[PDB]
Amino acid sequence: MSKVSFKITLTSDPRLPYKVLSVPESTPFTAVLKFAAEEFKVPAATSAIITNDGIGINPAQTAGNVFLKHGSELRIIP
Amino acid sequence: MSKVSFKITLTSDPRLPYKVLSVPESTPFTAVLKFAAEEFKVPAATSAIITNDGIGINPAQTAGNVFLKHGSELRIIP
Amino acid sequence: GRVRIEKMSSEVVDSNPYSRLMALKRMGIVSDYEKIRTFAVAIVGVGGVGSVTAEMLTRCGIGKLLLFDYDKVELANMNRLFFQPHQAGLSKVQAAEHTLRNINPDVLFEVHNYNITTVENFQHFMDRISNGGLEEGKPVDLVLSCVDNFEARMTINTACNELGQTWMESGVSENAVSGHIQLIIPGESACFACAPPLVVAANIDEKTLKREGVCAASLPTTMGVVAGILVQNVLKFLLNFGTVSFYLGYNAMQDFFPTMSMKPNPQCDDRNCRKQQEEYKKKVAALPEIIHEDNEWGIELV
Amino acid sequence: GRVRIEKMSSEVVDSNPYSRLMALKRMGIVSDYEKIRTFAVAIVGVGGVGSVTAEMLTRCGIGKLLLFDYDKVELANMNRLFFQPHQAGLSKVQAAEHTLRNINPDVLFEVHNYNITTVENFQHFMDRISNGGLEEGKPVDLVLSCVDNFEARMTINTACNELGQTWMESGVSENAVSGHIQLIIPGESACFACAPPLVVAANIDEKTLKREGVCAASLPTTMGVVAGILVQNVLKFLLNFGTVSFYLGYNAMQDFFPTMSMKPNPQCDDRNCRKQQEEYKKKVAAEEIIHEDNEWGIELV
Ligand SMILES: Nc1ncnc2c1ncn2[C@@H]1O[C@H](COP(=O)(O)OP(=O)(O)OP(=O)(O)O)[C@@H](O)[C@H]1O
Ligand SMILES: Nc1ncnc2c1ncn2[C@@H]1O[C@H](COP(=O)(O)OP(=O)(O)OP(=O)(O)O)[C@@H](O)[C@H]1O
Ligand SMILES: [Mg+2]
Ligand SMILES: [Mg+2]
Ligand SMILES: [Mg+2]
Ligand SMILES: [Mg+2]
Ligand SMILES: [Zn+2]
Ligand SMILES: [Zn+2]
Repeated sequence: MSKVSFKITLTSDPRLPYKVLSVPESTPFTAVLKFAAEEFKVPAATSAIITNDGIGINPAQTAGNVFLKHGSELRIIP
Repeated sequence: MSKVSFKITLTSDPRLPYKVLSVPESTPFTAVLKFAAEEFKVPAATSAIITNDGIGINPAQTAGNVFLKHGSELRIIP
Repeated sequence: GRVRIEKMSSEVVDSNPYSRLMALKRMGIVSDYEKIRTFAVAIVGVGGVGSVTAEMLTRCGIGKLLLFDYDKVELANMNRLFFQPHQAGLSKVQAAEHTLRNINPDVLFEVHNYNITTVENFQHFMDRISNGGLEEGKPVDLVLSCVDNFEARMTINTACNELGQTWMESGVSENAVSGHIQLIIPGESACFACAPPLVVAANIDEKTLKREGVCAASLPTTMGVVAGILVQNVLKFLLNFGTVSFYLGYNAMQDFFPTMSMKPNPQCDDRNCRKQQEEYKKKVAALPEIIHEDNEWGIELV
Repeated sequence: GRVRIEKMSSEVVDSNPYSRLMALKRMGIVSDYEKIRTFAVAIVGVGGVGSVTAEMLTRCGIGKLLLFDYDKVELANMNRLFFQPHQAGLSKVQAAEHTLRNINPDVLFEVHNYNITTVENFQHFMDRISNGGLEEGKPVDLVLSCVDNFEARMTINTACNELGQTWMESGVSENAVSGHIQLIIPGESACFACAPPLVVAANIDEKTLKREGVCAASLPTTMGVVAGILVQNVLKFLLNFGTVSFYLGYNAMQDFFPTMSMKPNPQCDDRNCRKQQEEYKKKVAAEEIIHEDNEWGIELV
């Protein structure tokens, strides 16, 4: 049913580019991280994710729960 | 007599702070460079000066001539 | 050849290896430089980054280094700094200790030629972090992680969360052109488990990623930069000068060096991290112009 | 005449010192890494920055290094990388050449134990810049200035403006906690004379600034950073990858690394710079991303 949206910023590029991803809420966030990394052409396996305010996120939970705890604005640390 | 004003930015500080200096036009620019450096607490002797657009200035000229050739917006390279 | 020095001297003579370091007092950058002699630092991984890190700290006159690595020097490592071809086949820690003692005989060394992640070694590792400081029975002042895999990072993470041990972590990318350092104060800043990379989170064995007959790319330039910023952060931290970075990246392609601050995950998988966060938040809630000698031209500041 | 160029191997084995370098192809960073063997670089000043610079280039497999320094290794230099206490009393260039040849016997070395600024030496220096390249009679690909005084910098500046020689300059501050690199393409970017520091401009002898019994502070950390960024710029320049910096600073206190681009002064005191600017202005006037696994139907807005 429900979808969630994330705005993911690449912290390793001086331009700080972002990608907006639409995600079915039951998707494990690990798959979102992977998708984002692939979009930014940085290695998926070694990438981590934090909130806009710098709080560490464990991506082994659903997109939906990430959204509820943290909102849509995130930063990928390759 | 006549005075010229310079806005000098310190390029080596992340905040990019500036100082506005009022200078009698006949003052050798070397003395302005010195004054600016002292203001920014960087060593005068090793400092150089460029225009906002990055053109190198030789400071062995009057303030007045620097102003005429380059304007008031300058950057100190400590 | 160098002789041992009891008191670190400011004397500007050719024979004084601390002269250009102690000049940092006179120049008012570090008021108490000699304090460097009172600290012990543990380095896990004495490869590309770790070897240079050890050298820089040795040259600074750190009180003690503890080195952990189980690997041997190979010629394939000759693209990086520190080790020389004649040392190929020696253990990294034995080779390093020998060179480093020659470089500065004032520095104490304790080296361990083992894998810190194994059941047998883990307890010894923790004992050495806790008791291997400058005075036996006191902890090391800092642990530096210069390893090349997540398992080893997670091991150091687990140990330090448990002990409440401050540490710094470094890494360099597989494509050789990016790297980073990070400061982990358990409870205060993000631990490695607060925000795990994809492979750790997805519980994938990192071994499975590694194809035989392919290696990571590495450059002596990147190693030098990353070690340099790592040890700079160490000096700033131990000697209280400048601004300590909690995270500093390096992107060589575009010369971009992002700073960030990683904050703890309140639901971090590591329970000790959670405990440390609790202690930290409690301890926080309980806490209490320019002179110009020569201005003959009458320049004035608006 | 030709110079032979040996074959750097991609083979991922423990015995191959170029395996982790050649992996830059596979990782798509540098398509033609082996080209490094075709270049010669001159380094003036084999001290704090210059010694590490020479080592990094040696480990990369540069074709040839030319080293210029007139100083000897002292124990007071032991706070910096590279030289070891047993080398104290040796000339920096002889000490460096010995260590570096051990590190990588594939690299050619030519060293000169002299002061490049004097009447006797200056012309030899320029001859070596012009003829000391990988093939004798061809120029070096780059000069790197790792000296600690303006007189030596001005000397390299004068020489390179005259020859039209591209060079990079590095410096570290007296308080040990800042440094920079700069790329000088005579005519295209600012030369050292385009924007002289106060002391040069005011014609003050830099010697007068030196009080006896006080030295500049230096740190092995800063040296490592500055050498690292310098040689990174060299690789980017010679091997055409990433963005070459025209100026990159380093402020250790606050971890600030400003990039800039310095442009030539049209009335630069150095006539050759002016001439080079003239030649330059004349010559000027003349994907879609694939996701192997997307089973959860994530889509990009
Ligand atoms: N569990 C561990 N315990 C102790 N040391 C470790 C552990 N894991 C990794 N290290 C050390 O980290 C070091 C740094 O890695 P680095 O990549 O520079 O060396 P390397 O792996 O020999 O080089 P390469 O990757 O090119 O083969 C290695 O010396 C490695 O043995
Ligand atoms: N005119 C010159 N010709 C050749 N080499 C030079 C010249 N001027 C400076 N250098 C070299 O630049 C080098 C780098 O400077 P560095 O400060 O690290 O060495 P140092 O002067 O021996 O150290 P310290 O300043 O602590 O005494 C010195 O080895 C110096 O001899
Ligand atoms: Mg190995
Ligand atoms: Mg490795
Ligand atoms: Mg000397
Ligand atoms: Mg010097
Ligand atoms: Zn945590
Ligand atoms: Zn010029």
